[PDB]
Amino acid sequence: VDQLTNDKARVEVERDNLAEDIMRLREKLQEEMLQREEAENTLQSFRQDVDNASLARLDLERKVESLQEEIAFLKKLHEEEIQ
Amino acid sequence: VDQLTNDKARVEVERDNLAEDIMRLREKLQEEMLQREEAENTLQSFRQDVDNASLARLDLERKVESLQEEIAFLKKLHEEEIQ
Amino acid sequence: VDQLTNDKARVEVERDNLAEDIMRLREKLQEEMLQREEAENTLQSFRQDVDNASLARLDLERKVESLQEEIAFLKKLHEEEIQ
Repeated sequence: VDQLTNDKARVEVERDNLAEDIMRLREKLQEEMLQREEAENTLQSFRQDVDNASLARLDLERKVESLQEEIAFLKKLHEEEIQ
Repeated sequence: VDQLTNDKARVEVERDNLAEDIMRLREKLQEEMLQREEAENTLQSFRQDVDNASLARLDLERKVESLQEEIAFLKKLHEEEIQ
Repeated sequence: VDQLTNDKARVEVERDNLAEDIMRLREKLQEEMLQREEAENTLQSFRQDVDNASLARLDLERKVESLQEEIAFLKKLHEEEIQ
């Protein structure tokens, strides 16, 4: 009457193999997570870099204009007054 | 003769647990997808930022050269002509 | 006495479906991997871009100072000597 010895062995084999595939995908998944987590950090550092670059490039543009004004005045001074 | 009541219960337990692990990996996977999708967007914005920075840094380099030329002429004017 | 024909069919159905879910998650996982791998490359190119931008923005700041010095000397020359 009783009969479950060969069936539970089949379930065990199919379970083992399915577990192995789930295992590999999990390990790959964890690997991608750490990678994209460090990528997020590198992303932050990049964002902080471009803004500071935008600040210093602004200070340069303003000082360049200052040089342009002072030169234009040097040009409207010694060349066209009395002579 | 008939016998499948205890076997289908074993399959059900192993199925439930395998489904749970597949479930968690799926949720983590979806989480990584949204994260890397927003990272792709931040990547685009960064690319657009560095090119525009490269355009304005070019306009500055050209105008700096212009200042250098006009100064060099101011220096070759009032100091070394007649006096 | 013998009895495993209907049980192995149940295991087969549950196996097929679990395999299908594992299959999809695997394909999504592979897709995220290639995406984050190319993102890593774009990350490298960005890093190389910001440093070179930092080098040229430095050369500009130094030359701007040079222009400031030469102008300040042009201003302390023709306006306040003998006249």
